[PDB]
Amino acid sequence: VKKQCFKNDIHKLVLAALNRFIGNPGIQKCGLKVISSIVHFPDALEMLSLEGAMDSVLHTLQMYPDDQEIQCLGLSLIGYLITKKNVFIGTGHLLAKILVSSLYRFKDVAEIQTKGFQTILAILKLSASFSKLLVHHSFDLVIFHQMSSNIMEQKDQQFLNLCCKCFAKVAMDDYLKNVMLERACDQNNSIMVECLLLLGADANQAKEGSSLICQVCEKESSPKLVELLLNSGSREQDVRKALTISIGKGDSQIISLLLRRLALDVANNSICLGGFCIGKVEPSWLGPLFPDKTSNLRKQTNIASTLARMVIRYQMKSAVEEREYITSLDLSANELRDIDALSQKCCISVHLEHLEKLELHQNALTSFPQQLCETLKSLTHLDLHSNKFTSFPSYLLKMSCIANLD
Amino acid sequence: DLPRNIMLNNDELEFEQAPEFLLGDGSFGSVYRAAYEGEEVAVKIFNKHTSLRLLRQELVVLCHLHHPSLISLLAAGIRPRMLVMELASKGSLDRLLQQDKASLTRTLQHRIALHVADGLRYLHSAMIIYRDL
Amino acid sequence: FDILNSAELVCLTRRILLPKNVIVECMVATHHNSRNASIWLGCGHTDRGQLSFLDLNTEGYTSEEVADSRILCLALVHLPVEKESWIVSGTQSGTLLVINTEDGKKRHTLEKMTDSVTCLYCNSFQKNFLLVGTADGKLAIFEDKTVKLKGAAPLKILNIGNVSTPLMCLSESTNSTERNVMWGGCGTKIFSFSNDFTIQKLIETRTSQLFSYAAFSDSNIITVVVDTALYIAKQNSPVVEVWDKKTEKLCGLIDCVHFLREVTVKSYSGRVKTLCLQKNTALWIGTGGGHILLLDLSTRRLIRVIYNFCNSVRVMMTAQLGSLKNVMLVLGYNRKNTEGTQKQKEIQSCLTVWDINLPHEVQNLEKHIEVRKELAEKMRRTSVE
Ligand SMILES: Nc1ncnc2c1ncn2[C@@H]1O[C@H](COP(=O)(O)OP(=O)(O)OP(=O)(O)O)[C@@H](O)[C@H]1O
Repeated sequence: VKKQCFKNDIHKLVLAALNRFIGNPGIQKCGLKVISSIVHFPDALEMLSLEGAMDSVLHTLQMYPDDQEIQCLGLSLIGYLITKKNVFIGTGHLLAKILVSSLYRFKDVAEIQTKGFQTILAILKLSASFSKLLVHHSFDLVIFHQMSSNIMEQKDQQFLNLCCKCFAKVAMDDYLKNVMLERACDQNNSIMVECLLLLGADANQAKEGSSLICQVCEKESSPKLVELLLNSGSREQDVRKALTISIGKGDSQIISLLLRRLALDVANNSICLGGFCIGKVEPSWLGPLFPDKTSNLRKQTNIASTLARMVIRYQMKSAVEEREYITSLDLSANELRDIDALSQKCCISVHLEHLEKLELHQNALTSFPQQLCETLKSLTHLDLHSNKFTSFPSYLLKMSCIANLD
Repeated sequence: DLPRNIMLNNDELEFEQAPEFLLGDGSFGSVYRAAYEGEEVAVKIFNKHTSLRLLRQELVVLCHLHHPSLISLLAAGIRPRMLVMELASKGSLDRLLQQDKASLTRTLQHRIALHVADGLRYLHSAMIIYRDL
Repeated sequence: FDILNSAELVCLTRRILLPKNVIVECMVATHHNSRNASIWLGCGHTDRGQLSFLDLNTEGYTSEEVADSRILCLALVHLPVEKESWIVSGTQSGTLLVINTEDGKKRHTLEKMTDSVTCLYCNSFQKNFLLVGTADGKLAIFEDKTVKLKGAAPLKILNIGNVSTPLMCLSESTNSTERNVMWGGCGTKIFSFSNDFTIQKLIETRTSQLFSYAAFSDSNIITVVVDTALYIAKQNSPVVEVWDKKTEKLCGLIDCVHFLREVTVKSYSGRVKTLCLQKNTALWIGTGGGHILLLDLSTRRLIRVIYNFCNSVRVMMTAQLGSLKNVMLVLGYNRKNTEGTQKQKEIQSCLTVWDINLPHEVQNLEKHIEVRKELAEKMRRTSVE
């Protein structure tokens, strides 16, 4: 019966009906439904490809962006009638454009996203070059939002596995990984940058973006995003440039997180804040640099690790199938016309009675404050020369235990 | 030892040696109309009792000196030892003097004399004598 | 007057309209310069390759279906011994048919490549080689003298890239008769080779230093022409890259959209679907929007933009017909919207014939106009006084 129906030229008639008549969306819904029923017939594929149904489906999707049923049926269909000819020699830009646009416009509809990602995986099964096109036409937004939402909203293991498989096949090339990493660093998307770093995507990819840490610091980023870049590979010069930029746009947390790598030696409980020519010092900037053992490490962002493990698993499957107070506070080359900020009570005054040495030579200080020298109760090595002093304070000797005053 | 833009491509040379295509005689060779790279050109072929010295005597002026009053060389071969130069639209001055002595307005005569004098002055300023005018 | 004030009207010698609804993908010219001025066309309107013969002096179109899959590229081989002439075809399936230019009953296939054959460029280094570029980044070097055999094997199957990277960018060098290095293109990488068949250079191009036009700079290479540098065009790329053959870096980046902006005002899909380079005068860019860009090869100048004759330029190449050379065969797809607005299949493939002197006449004609204008002004002034 199916063969007789096919021989009756049903496909030609239905394609002509739904192609010649681009208005009246009801006939479009009926035609997409009829084609969807047609495709799973034994002989459907060859005649459907010869008639050129694919162009009709793509045009239908173009003229009806806002309707839901047309988009769902078309996205389910596209993967069904896709062939190697349709993506021949790497050409498939209208496909990627329509798929990404449809997925982005309807981001919350689970069925539309499921059909679209199944279609995308089916296309990637044919030609791997298509992924490049997807990356070009902003597939990143859809991928990232879906991977965030699926974990945040109801958990679907099959849908998450599909998304991770698509992401793994997209991230085969190192250049594609770099592009996705840069675009994810442009947005405040710290949840996934950890995953991308785990996959690869070295953080020293300077192509007019200069230093990633610096550029992400410019666009008012979250501290956890800067932390991921700092923990991974980052050149010292770029970190210092980011420090200068963050000094320009004064933010306590980013400055503290940068100084945590630039100048801190927890092994020898020492701060080496030397030649980093910061024009001023504030209690908030070097507050978190103190140990604060009461605060403890917290690992709640296991999502990135699980996603990276699943992506790596899919990639390899495809490959095989075919006290301790820190006491050395140093501020020497800093252009410091005043250190009055440390005088006021803050979190610094909680840990300054143990400093046990301080370096302030080669600056522009004058008249070392009374409150600060009355705060430090164990400063046993205080050197401060090449400053613009004009009279000996004579209250520096009121400290509890001081030696080697210079 | 010459610029590489003057070497013949025998695949692009439609040349037919015949008395019907003869344009004129020369000092030691004869010139025939032909086609080179899809354009009407003139091919000068030398004689059996000749040598490379005559070809290099042609080339010492045709390959190093460029002027609006001197004929332009398009190619110069070695295996049959021919030259490929421009084609004058209106022919030699002998035909004009003998057959067509009616278009020789005094302006045309003055222009011809001036152009020949300019060519001679260029040749003589370029350390080269002509000896056959 | 404005219609007659154009060089497009002086140097467009012939215009041929092919039969209704035919999609021809590649063309070659039967060019022995004395045998028969004609064109061979590879149709692609159906998924079964058709070879068609176009007699130019009679405008006679004769098609013939011989290939299971659509023909991608064509090449003409002329063996001077015994005055042998043959034409070789490259099908999407992977086969390689060889049929005589004169005889019509000389069909004989060859080795079936792994995948589609994207180039068949043939040239002589001396020895003549018929270079077969498979769609898997594989240049299967073949011997011209071996085309007589009914089925054979490539002399040296070179490998340039994986299946993901296609090799579809064969070319040669016409400067100083340097018929030694034939700069090609595999995927997004430019490769070079000599008669030693050793890769002297394999340069990566997918990275753009500016990283702004990298959207158009991360596509497969489609055409390369070399006179003093490298000219690179890519799929859906409004940019063309002028790369240095010594420092191996991007010297220049010419924007086709920048030159088209003057004529469009009166998402720009101004792609570069083909590119041809005239000897020493100008550069002929063929756009996917139906425009033709004549650029001054000297440094940068735009000689002219030609439009309102096609909807999309497909194949641009230089031929010689009937002892009258200097004819830039241009094939375009005139797709009238009479059938419908859904891009219904009503496509006239127009094979127009130009004269590559065209970059010259532009200046000539404009100078003419300027002189006449001046004369007019002078006369009017003499009228006033
Ligand atoms: N109508 C014509 N069209 C073209 N050439 C003509 C015509 N009439 C005569 N000729 C001849 O064609 C030749 C064109 O000049 P050309 O550049 O070939 O000079 P040439 O061969 O170097 O000269 P010469 O014979 O004095 O050595 C001349 O010999 C000229 O007499």
